[PDB]
Amino acid sequence: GNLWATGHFM
Repeated sequence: GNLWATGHFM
């Protein structure tokens, strides 16, 4: 799970 991408794209 990359919450990461939840802050890079959104």
